[PDB]
Amino acid sequence: SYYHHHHHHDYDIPTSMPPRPSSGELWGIHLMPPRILVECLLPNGMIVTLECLREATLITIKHELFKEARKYPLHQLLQDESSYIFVSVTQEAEREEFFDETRRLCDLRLFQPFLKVIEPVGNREEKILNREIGFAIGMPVCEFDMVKDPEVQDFRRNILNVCKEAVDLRDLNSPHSRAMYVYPPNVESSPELPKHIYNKLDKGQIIVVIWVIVSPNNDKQKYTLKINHDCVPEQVIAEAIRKKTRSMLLSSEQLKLCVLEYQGKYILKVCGCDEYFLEKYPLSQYKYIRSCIMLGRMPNLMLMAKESLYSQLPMDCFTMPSYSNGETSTKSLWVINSALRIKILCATYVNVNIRDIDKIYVRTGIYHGGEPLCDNVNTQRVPCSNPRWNEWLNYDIYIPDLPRAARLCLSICSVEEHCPLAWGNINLFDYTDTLVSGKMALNLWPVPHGLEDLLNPIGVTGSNPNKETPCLELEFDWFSSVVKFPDMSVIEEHANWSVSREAGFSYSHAGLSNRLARDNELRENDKEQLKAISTRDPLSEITEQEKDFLWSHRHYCVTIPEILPKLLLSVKWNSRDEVAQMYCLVKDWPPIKPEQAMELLDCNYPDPMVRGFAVRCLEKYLTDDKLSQYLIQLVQVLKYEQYLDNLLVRFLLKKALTNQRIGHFFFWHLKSEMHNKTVSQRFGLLLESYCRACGMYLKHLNRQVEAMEKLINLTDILKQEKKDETQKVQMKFLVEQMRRPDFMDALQGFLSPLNPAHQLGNLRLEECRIMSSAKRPLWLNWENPDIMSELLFQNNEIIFKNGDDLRQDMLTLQIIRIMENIWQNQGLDLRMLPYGCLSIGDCVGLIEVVRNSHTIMQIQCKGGLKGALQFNSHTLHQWLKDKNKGEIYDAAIDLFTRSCAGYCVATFILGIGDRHNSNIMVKDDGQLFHIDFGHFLDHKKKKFGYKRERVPFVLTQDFLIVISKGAQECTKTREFERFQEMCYKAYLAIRQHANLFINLFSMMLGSGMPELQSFDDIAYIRKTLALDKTEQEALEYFMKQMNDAHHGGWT
Amino acid sequence: SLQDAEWYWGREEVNEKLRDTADGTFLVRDTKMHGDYTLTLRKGGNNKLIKIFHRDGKYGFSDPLTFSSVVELINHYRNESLAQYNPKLDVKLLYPVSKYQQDQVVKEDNIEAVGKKLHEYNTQFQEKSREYDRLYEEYTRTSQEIQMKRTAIEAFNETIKIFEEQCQTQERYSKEYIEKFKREGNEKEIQRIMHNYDKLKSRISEIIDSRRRLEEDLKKQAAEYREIDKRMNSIKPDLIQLRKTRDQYLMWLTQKGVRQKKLNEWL
Ligand SMILES: Cc1cc2cc([N+](=O)[O-])ccc2[nH]1
Ligand SMILES: Cc1ccnc(N)c1[N+](=O)[O-]
Ligand SMILES: [Cl-]
Repeated sequence: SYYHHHHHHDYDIPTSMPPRPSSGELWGIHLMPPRILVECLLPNGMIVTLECLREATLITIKHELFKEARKYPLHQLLQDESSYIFVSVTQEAEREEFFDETRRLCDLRLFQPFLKVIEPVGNREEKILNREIGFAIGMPVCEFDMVKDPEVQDFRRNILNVCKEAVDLRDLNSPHSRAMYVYPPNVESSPELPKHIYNKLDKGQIIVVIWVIVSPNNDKQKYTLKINHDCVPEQVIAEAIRKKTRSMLLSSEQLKLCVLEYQGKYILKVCGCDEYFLEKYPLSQYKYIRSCIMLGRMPNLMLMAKESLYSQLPMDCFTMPSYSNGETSTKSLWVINSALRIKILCATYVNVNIRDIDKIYVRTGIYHGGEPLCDNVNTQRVPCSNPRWNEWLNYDIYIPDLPRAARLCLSICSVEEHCPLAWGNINLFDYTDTLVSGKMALNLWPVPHGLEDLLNPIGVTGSNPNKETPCLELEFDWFSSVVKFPDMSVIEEHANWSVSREAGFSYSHAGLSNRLARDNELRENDKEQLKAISTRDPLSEITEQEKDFLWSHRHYCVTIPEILPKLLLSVKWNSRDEVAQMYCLVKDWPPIKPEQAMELLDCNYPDPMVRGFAVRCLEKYLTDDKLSQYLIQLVQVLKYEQYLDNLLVRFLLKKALTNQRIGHFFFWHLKSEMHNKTVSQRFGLLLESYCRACGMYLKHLNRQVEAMEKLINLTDILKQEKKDETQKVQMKFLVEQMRRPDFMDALQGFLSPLNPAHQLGNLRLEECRIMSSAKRPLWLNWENPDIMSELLFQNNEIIFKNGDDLRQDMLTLQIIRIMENIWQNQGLDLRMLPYGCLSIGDCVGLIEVVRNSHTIMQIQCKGGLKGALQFNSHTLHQWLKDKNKGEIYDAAIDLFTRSCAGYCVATFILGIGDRHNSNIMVKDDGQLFHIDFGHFLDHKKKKFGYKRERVPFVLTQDFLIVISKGAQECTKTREFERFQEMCYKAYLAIRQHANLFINLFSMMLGSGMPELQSFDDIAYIRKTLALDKTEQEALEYFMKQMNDAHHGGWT
Repeated sequence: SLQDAEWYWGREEVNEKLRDTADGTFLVRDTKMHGDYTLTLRKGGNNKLIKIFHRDGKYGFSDPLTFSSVVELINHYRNESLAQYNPKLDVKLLYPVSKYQQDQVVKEDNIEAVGKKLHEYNTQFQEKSREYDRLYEEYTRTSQEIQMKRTAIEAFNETIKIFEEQCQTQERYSKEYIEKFKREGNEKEIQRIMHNYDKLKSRISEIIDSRRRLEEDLKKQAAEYREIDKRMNSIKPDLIQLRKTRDQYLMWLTQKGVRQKKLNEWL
């Protein structure tokens, strides 16, 4: 009766956590057997299978093998064991000589359990610590040596320029400048203090605490100052010593003379983590301090002897590696007198249902981001079967009009039954500036999730490396000579000509789409329209009228630097006449602010000259602070560079090698995307550079990498073979495994990748556990091994997650963090908690634990009375009161109300996954913050969607009650008037910065996040910020949008 | 008429109606202190926006103003190209695709039962997008598992090389120690050397048989890899049309009765 007795005949009942797989410890298997047989191959030709413990060091195995070989024949033909080194084939297929004989049999990544014995060939043992490098990278360095392609090999040789220059800036005024590399000063960009931070002082004073140690260790001494906020480390170091060394036996004169000898022997640590105050900066500028002010804490710094610090840094000692345009006056591009034509030939491997699909063809187009001519296909020949067209396609653009950054985008399709099978793009010029001519073999990529479009030009330039995929080969016209792109020298003349040329035209002519009467005077109404355009965001697409308008006024546009992005998108990249002129404007256009100049490194600006300008903008303005904030966007935006070797890559590489905080994250983001073949080689090459030149940090990174591999294995066993076991049984497995000595070794002494300031010491195992999620995240706990553990945090905990794909979270938390800054530094205190996140792999990562915070759900479980009936709206408030009592209470609501206001506005603007009791968290102190963001820009709107403009944070009663102390009819207090006024002021504050937020999302299109496949994904943020309106409308828009989710409140 | 006008609607949702149409498709849009209307012409997967200015009666792009209405200006350019006004626009306003989507949708004027179809098609769609997604994971898992096999084979082959060398390595040092002396040990010595050598080659034999057995699984994997792609590309074209009908149905409704909020139960 329920189903109309309609049977589903197909259906048969027989027949979370998804990103697998990999293997770990031996070829077949995740975890090598605890006792194991290993074939030891000797020089004499004997094999002696040796039973070994899983965990045994190679010294042990060698030592025992040369005992056990005695009992086999030919023992007289062996040397002393000391004249031998183990070698074997690893899972990466390379024969690795095993120099570090302390390494354990499980930790070798052996392919088969066997070991060959040899006297060590390659007399520079030192040199063959590229094993260090390739371990850090995750592919062996020798895998590059064998790459044919000369761009690759040229990258490797030429990038060393950058490395050597950075190493020089380190050992310049060493040891100080070395210490400066390792422990850069962690400070805010501005020294100016917001008015709300200042007002937490006594007209600019802070109580501080300087700690000290004298003998032997184990006794420390407070020296509790009350210095000016804007005084500097040196001044604070003095006052600490002054008060330390005042006495009844010391005159005042005698004191100053003991202070001067003492003062410069010390530098300021932070108690509890490896931060240090190493340059003239207002104390208030250092991030630690400014937190201590906001959190109502008394800074705990340590006076540390410079020589005990300079004890702790060893030399980086940079080594140039083993790896240390010739034709003639070749033909200029502008001499070639023909249109472009491109010979298609044959696809080979096209996988299509011939029953389903009629006929298939190659689509093509020339592009520059958007396209220099009519797109064309070829005829629908050899409908499927063995698809073969031996056509020439003919493109209406003269070969001289091809701009330097020009690229062919092609795609095999099916037939209005139009449908892309594969795709691939090619740079029309090579890295040496040489117009591509002859035969090409291009292996194609498969069409991604969202891309219904036929052709895909934003996708990466180059072939697919996966051999077994549609290889569509082809041929380019050959002009009896290698054609090159004209020099700048040449281009400057042709521009100067086109300029002079432009002056003597008739006015009769100057009435068609350019120049005009204006001349050097212009019009005021014109000048009014130009800054009006300029202020528009990047996604408010410009009309042909405005393009021609902007292009004519290109010379005035130099007065308004910030217009450049708009102007460049007005240039007709097909009229080389135009482009040559734009090359001259850009040559010495005024530099612009980095937040603006980043737009010029997205996909829509692929020209070298433009992107150089953009790097020049950064080189000038962008601080080590602001680089480190925007670093994900800058590493990502490398995917849109044409060649391996370029100015942006040389910028970042140098920053990385100059400042080890950047270096640290610069590694991990590259290493993170290593699995993804669109970037495997590029980023590997680059990581090789970094790793070769970063000094000792390689060895530190190598421990972090070793630790993450151990954790990836552990969870991978737990997720595949210990599924369908009890938490109970699983935990017995986890603790057992963690106690083995190879884990104890590999997981205990290292730096947190979430933040390498924190050390991770011994791991307290009693507090380690598998969380309850199906993905089997590990909750890991380490003892902070600092001298002052106690003063900061005694235990350190971070969550490792084997499923999931953190990089959406990673970005939204990064976005949040920027909104907080935008707000706070513009004087308004909304307290967001951008809890740390870091992806290290293919759906793998680390999430900062926030101690003393609970999901609303937990609040309501712990406040739910007697027999399970209904939860109380007040429990939140009742639970919060129980924590905060007295004058403390009033500030705990202010906090809730401030943090709730910001998290309302950010959430609504970003459209993050719907908020509900199990993903909203409140702390003991009363601060609110969201976790588990899901998909950001309303990516569940692919299913229906359409102008939904959703409210994800919908303040239930629960929230409202707390906001208005305890009133009934909460929506009516002044407590809530204020809250709304926070929300409106914050909503508008982000609206004035929406250029950035667009550009930040624009830079992220590079990554393969399904939430960001193309610019209209990003365009949701326009509606929600309401950028096509006035701000007053936008306010009312927001109020409207806010009103209808709560049904009453907002006017 | 000028409110109806087929192509007249009156930014994002323009681009979504323009998405995946051919070279020549168009429509018109509406700050007023900017201009009045906006022609949005599509050319080779890209959207060309052309400004419509209104002052003393005339409606135009710039100079050639004598067209007394909005509909006057568009019919003129449906027949003709745009190059005579502004150079690099030698493409017409060919496809005025803005039918109010009564072309099919079973011509259903039911209102309610058109909405039932919208659920039906959107369930088929949402089902289909999972199948597409499911298969894309299989594809990319398989691409990986394959190359891991390809690497494993090289490792196997390299392992074999070290063992092929080892059986050869002993021949040299063993058959020096057969001929010198010979009576010393003799069968005692050479047997227990012959044993070691007999282990060594049958081991190689196993190893090689281990590699082969991988390779046969590689072809079977590589075969299935093709079968996934094969069926991805079967599902792809239905998925676009099933999607396209579900836009036109949802549009046909949001012509007459606005009911933007009523939709979410079906969808
Ligand atoms: C994962 C990551 C955490 C983080 C923290 C800061 N910071 O607030 O200093 C700057 C950049 C960062 N990247
Ligand atoms: C913004 C936008 C929208 C549609 N097609 C385009 N080519 C485009 N664009 O030029 O980045
Ligand atoms: Cl958390």
